[PDB]
Amino acid sequence: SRYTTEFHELEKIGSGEFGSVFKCVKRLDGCIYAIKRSKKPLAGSVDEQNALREVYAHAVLGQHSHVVRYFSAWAEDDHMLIQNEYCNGGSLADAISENYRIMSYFKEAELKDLLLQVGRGLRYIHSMSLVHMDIKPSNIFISRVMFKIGDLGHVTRISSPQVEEGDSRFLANEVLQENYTHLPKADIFALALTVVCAAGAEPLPRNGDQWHEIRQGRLPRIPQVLSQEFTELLKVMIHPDPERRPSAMALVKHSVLLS
Ligand SMILES: C=CCn1c(=O)c2cnc(Nc3ccc(N4CCN(C)CC4)cc3)nc2n1-c1cccc([C@H](C)O)n1
Ligand SMILES: [Cl-]
Repeated sequence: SRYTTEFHELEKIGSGEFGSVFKCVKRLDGCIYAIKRSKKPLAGSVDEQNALREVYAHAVLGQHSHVVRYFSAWAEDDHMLIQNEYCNGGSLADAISENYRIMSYFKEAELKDLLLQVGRGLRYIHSMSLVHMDIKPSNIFISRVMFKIGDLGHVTRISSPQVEEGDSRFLANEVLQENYTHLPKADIFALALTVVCAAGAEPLPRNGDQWHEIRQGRLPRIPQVLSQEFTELLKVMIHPDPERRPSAMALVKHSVLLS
């Protein structure tokens, strides 16, 4: 087995319908990697589509400091294995949970740094004519601080996109409406709600009234003291008109975030 041969398994760091992820050290180089191991999807299935979106995302993107680096992918014993960068900080989602417990927080300065850094990653993805389509805390990973976009299984072309809808909680209305003429702006919407989660918002709605209230352009209630100017920024990032939301490039060059 290549997996056993090339790597020694240290720790299971994730599990779910995606299978399992393991912290592994690669024998040859002594470095740490996160390796996803899953059953090879049934041919013709959503799972196979998602897996192909991921393979061909790596084929296009190469390497960037706000994107989780992809190293290799193979199949064996009817399983597939994906070897990625190990981000020693876990996901933003884990860090938010930890904050909700110890009890610490992301204040304004930290939130702005998160917006900029993930924004840089988006900027790069979009310039390669791709969109991520599943931005959320559990898909943002931390190295220690560097924030990096991972989990590329929903990535698709700005056109023609094969749209597998992301998490309903972070999903823009126009995507739900089968309008895919400005998909980059859906990544922007999701990022803003991602930053709102980091700022300590209650769990985001999956549907019903408050869900629609957000797509009407209204920020979920936050628990802390944010500037009117940072607020306005997040507000326009979920503007019902995706053309009014800033592009990634407009985002990374904004006075509020700069530095
Ligand atoms: C390879 C697949 C995707 N993936 C990365 O690319 C990737 C990069 N870095 C890391 N670092 C990392 C993550 C979690 C932890 N924990 C340590 C303590 N635990 C009890 C809690 C968690 C420590 C370090 N994890 C990553 N991936 C990963 C890990 C888990 C679950 C999922 C799902 C698919 O979203 N993905
Ligand atoms: Cl666009």
